[PDB]
Amino acid sequence: DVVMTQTPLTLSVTIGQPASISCKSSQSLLDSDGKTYLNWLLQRPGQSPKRLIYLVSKLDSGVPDRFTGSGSGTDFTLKISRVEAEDLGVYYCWQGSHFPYTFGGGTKLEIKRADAAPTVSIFPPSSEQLTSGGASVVCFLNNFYPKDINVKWKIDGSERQNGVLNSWTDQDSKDSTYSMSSTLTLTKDEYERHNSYTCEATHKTSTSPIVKSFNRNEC
Amino acid sequence: EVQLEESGGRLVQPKGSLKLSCAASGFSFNTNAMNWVRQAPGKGLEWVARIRSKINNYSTYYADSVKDRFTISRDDSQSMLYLQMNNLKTEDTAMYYCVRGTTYWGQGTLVTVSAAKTTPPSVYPLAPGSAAQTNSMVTLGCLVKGYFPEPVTVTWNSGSLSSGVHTFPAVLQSDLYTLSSSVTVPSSPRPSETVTCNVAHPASSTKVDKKIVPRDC
Amino acid sequence: EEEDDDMGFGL
Ligand SMILES: [Ca+2]
Repeated sequence: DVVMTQTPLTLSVTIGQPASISCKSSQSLLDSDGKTYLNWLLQRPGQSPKRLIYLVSKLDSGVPDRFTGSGSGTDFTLKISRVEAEDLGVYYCWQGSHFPYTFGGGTKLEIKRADAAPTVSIFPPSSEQLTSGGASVVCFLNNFYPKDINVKWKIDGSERQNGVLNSWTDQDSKDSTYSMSSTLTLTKDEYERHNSYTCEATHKTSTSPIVKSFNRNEC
Repeated sequence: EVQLEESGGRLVQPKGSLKLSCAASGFSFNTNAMNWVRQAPGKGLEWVARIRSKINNYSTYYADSVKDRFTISRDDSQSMLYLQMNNLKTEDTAMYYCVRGTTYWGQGTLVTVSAAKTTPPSVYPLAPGSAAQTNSMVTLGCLVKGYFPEPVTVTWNSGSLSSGVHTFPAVLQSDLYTLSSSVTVPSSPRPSETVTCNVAHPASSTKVDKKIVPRDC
Repeated sequence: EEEDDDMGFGL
C-alpha cells in the first residue's frame, strides 16, 4: 500500500501570516490516465471532514483563494497565503491514484496568540458525592496560553501524584486560549483524615505558581 | 441541501456484530459511488469500504483490515447505504462516516467495541466553598463521573447560558469516563438568578438537571 | 445510468 507522510505534525500560526504543509508518497501518484489524484481535506474541531482541494491543485466550490495546492509525483504542498481563525483544524491528504485509498497522518494547525496567565478556581466535594463513599477535589485553570502547564496537588502540605485526572479544552473560538480541568479523587475516609486541599499551577507567565486552597475546617 | 445521516452506532462486545445505515437526501443517490471512512478516538482518518452505482454493477472495495468481516451494500429504492460488521475487534472502535465520493460527509455514528458494560453517570455540583467573598465574576461547575460508553452532553440553563462555558473532553480511566464542565458568570445573575447544568447520557437514557446552590456553611 | 464523479479517486 502507498504510504502517505505528512509534515509537520503540528504548527502554530498568527492570524494574517502564511502556512505551508507537506504530503509525500512512498510511490508516484501519477496515474495511468496521466492525472494525479491527490486530495486535501480539513477537519475543524468537533466537525466532519470537508474536501478543500482535488487533482493536486483544483479548489472545490466555496473554498477561499487563500488556499493553494501544488506538487507532482511523490511531493505535494498545501499553502495558506494568510491564515484566518476558521482555518484552525487538522488537514489530511488522501490519495486516490492507487488502491487501497490511503490517508496521510494529519497536520494540526493551531492559532498563535499572546501569552495569558490562567485564572484558578478550587472546588470542594459535593454532599451528593460524599454520601457515595468517594471525594473529588476540582481545579479549573481558565483562559491561558500556551497550552503547556503543570498542576501540583497538595494534601496538608505534601505532594500527591495518584488519583489525578487532567483534561484540556480545544482553543476558544473567540480568543484562542485554552482551559484545563484537574480533578483529585480520594476515598471519603482519606478526605476527612486531612484538612487543607491545595492545587498549584506553574505556567510560563510566572516564575511563582498560582495557588488556590480550601480547608474542610472553616466556612 | 445535501444531507447524509448515519444511524446504528453503539456499544458491542468483541466478536459481536453490528449494522450501520446511512440515509441520503438532496442529491441523486443512485448515480453516485459511496464510501465509509472511520476515525478511532483522537486518531486520523482511515478509508474502510466503497460501493459503485448500478451503471458499474455495484462493484465493492474494502481495506485489508476489514475485508471478509465487513459488507457494504445499498438500497437505491430507499436512498440507503449500509455497513454490516461481523467479528468486531477493539481496533474497530471509531466514529464511522458515510461519504458521497470524497465530498459530502455525514455527521458520523460512534461504534464502541468493548467488554465494559453500559453505566450511567453520577452528576455532582461544583460550587465555591470556604473563602471567596465577591470577585465580580463567579465560576461554577458540574463533575460527570463514572459513565460508559461515550458520549455525554452538557448544557447550562437548557442552552440559554452559552458564554463563559468550558466543557472538558472525557478521560477514560479503568473502563469508566469522567467529564467536567465550568461556567463563568457575573456575581449579579447568581445566586439571585438560576444556574443549572443539564447532563444527558443517551446510552443509559439518563437526563439530570442539577441546580447549583451556594455552600458558605 | 451515468455515474457522477467528484474526481477524488482514479479509474
Ligand atoms: Ca490507478
